Amino acid sequence: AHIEKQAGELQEKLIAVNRVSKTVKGGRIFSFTALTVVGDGNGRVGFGYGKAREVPAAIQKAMEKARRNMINVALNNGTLQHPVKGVHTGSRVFMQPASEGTGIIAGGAMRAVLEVAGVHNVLAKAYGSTNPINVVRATIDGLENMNSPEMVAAKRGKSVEEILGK
Amino acid sequence: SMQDPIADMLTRIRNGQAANKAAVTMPSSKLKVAIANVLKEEGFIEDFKVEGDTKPELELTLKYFQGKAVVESIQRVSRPGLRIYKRKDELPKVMAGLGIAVVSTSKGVMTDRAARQAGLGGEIICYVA
Amino acid sequence: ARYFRRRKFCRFTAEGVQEIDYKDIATLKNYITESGKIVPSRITGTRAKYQRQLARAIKRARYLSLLPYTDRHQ
Amino acid sequence: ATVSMRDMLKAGVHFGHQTRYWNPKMKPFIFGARNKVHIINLEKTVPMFNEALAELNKIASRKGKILFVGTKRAASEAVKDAALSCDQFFVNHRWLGGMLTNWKTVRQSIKRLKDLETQSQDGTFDKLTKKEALMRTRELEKLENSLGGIKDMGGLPDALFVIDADHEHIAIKEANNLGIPVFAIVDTNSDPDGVDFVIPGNDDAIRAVTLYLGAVAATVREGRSQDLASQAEESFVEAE
Amino acid sequence: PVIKVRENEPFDVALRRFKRSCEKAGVLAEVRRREFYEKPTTERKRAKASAVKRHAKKLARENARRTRLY
Amino acid sequence: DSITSQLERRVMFRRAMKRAVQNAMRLGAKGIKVEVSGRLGGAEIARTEWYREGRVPL
RNA sequence: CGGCCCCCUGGACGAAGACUGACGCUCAGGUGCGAAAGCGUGGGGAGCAAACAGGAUUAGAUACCCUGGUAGUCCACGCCGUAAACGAUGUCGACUUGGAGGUUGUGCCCUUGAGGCGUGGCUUCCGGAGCUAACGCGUUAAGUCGACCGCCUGGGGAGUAC
Repeated sequence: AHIEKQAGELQEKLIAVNRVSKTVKGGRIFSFTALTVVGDGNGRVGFGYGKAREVPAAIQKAMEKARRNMINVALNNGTLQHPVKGVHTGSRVFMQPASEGTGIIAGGAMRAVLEVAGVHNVLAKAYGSTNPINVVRATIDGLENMNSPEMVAAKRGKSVEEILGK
Repeated sequence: SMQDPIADMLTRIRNGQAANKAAVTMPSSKLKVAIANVLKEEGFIEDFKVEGDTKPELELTLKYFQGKAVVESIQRVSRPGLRIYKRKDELPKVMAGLGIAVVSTSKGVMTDRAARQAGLGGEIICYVA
Repeated sequence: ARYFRRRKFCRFTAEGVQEIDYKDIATLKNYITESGKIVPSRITGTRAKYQRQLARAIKRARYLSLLPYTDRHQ
Repeated sequence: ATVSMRDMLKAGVHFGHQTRYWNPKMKPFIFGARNKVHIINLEKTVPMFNEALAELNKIASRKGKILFVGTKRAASEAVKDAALSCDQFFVNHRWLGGMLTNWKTVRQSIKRLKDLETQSQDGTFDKLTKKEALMRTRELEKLENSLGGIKDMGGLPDALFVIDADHEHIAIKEANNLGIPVFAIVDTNSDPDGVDFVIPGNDDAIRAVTLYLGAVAATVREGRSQDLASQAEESFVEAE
Repeated sequence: PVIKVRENEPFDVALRRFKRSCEKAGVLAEVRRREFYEKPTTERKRAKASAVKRHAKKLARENARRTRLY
Repeated sequence: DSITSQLERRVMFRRAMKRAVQNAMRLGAKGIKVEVSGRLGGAEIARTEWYREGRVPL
């Protein structure tokens, strides 16, 4: 939709779902919380934390915040040449340029998440907090600056940005 | 007090770009000129000047693309006490060659691609990210 | 016309009165009430130097009975 | 036209004040103080004012809907006057938070207002008790005042006309997520930072702020007029 | 601290405000407590602290107008 | 009657009440309240939930 | 670091003219060195006070509160320098939009404004680029960095053991 990458129909990658209440002043919260990541395999910055009165709405709200006001990010399937050294809120990730010929190893739900995120081959092991919410931020904060250049003139490319910077 | 002068050149390039400054000045040296030429042509600086009959002095103009900063960091890797030397076959690859390593060979300061192409090694001076 | 340098009412709205002299009683009384005590600097908006040398001077003077030291001597 | 330099000097010789406080990131367009009053630098303003108005004209030909936002006691008549007619919208009994992001809700509350105004004047709700009618008569007044100069607005606006940023920072932020170009008039404590085109000014002196806005408003509104006459010619050609 | 300074026209009620200029303060205020030497330097010296409220107050007058509360 | 059947038949009921409220306001009237009880989801406590929307005077 | 003063003496702040010309940085060990009270002997000792009594409180002056009341507090010299040794933040140095207050060297000004502008000084409010979990910092960093040092690696038990 709009300024978004060439996804076709939506990814519906639900990682978690929960229900939270203080129950301090007028009974419990009936509302649910939801975690969803939406990519396209080619690179997106889509990540959505949402909440609603009930579970169907919590997930659908969370997915809506994951597909609106997202830039397309233009990496070549699973290969990327310029990641960022990811930090997001104490949860730390460390991607580097890499073959896709080697495959991807990751425990828990992360080998299914990294693939729809399109950043799976470049990833290397996390450190810091192991919260689900901020560990998957590899394709969001790890692309806040990036390129994946295919031109043979790649080292005169930054030269090309400089004479436009004059 | 002054313990690394290519680190001081670098932080001036970094901070120059963070404060939107047009030019950045410091004392000059032979290493600083040989680098500033490789930096001009690969456009990691825009231009430079050299001046002073009494003592030499270095004037530089920053890298842009659109008008606000586009270089994340420029940091030195071989330094006072951890000098790092690389052979011809093990010269690094910096961001699939979208970035540069600036490389002092026995034949001078050049990029890692011309250093590889001669088949020399040497001290690998400073990296972009 | 140029270079007047302290005619009157110029630099500052309140004058610095004495510094460190303590043999005149009336120069001191510019910052001492009849109740017999020194004024806070906050209240006058004095600058701190002229007040600091005066603290010293007012005490040199107090110890020689050129002034009353204490309210019980009014 | 040269006219953009004439309004800017005639207004700008107020030099502001805003006591001695101000903001360091505005520093270039601030001339040094004459005894603890701030002075605006006009000479640095003449490229600025000319940059801003030239970009206004190009969106004149593109738009149906204008929003004048940022209103205040000293700015109310100038914001009323800047619109002149019902293709240009303005809020003067205040902007409220989410007036564009939740426009769904605004179009519902306009539909409530115009419904109770035709009921009220026909007499339709005046039955039962006088209390039940009077608490309604008052809420209808309150809608009538709040919405009066925006009630007809058929859609989301093309541009944002900001006359002060100090108190209306949310309106700027949310226009940016809606991807709308901002045209800003800033005081000394506001920043030039983070918005697309600036007029450096000051928020005091009711005589300057009536004129800055009048120049800006004339530009877009009369831009649309001459573009509009061209637009007509261009379409009647298609059927001939 | 009825204050020695004489009130214009004498009366049985002292005009205690109009008499005092800097009296009781520091001198007859710290009654019946253990006297410290240097504590005032960190305890009392809140001049910096009061200078912030005076700036803030001079800022907010312009800003209530800009909000249209005024 | 229509809502009670879902529960009767051990169907998941994830949205069912929320759609009851929605279809009723889509077919007419000015407001609805629904409150559902009977141990929701199979909980071993009493567990109610409810949804009111539009105007429902009490 | 505070009566006031003198005797002995440091370090810092401005400013011009001149001089030498990496003579630099950091620093285990190290010698020297105490806020406060501890403390040995000589000189001295008004009030307050651990302790101790008794009152009062809620069963502990030694939880809470008061009154008496002793070593102490005070000085000279002499012994190992502890802590909340800090904007809880090592050092020194290079670099990064500034405005204004308190207040000081000093060019200029009804020095008309503890003000302005010109340029340094500590000190303090304010917030940008950037950084932070959060408060918060931001040219006196918690920013960009530089070198070298100190120091930490789950809690209790242990700041003791050894």
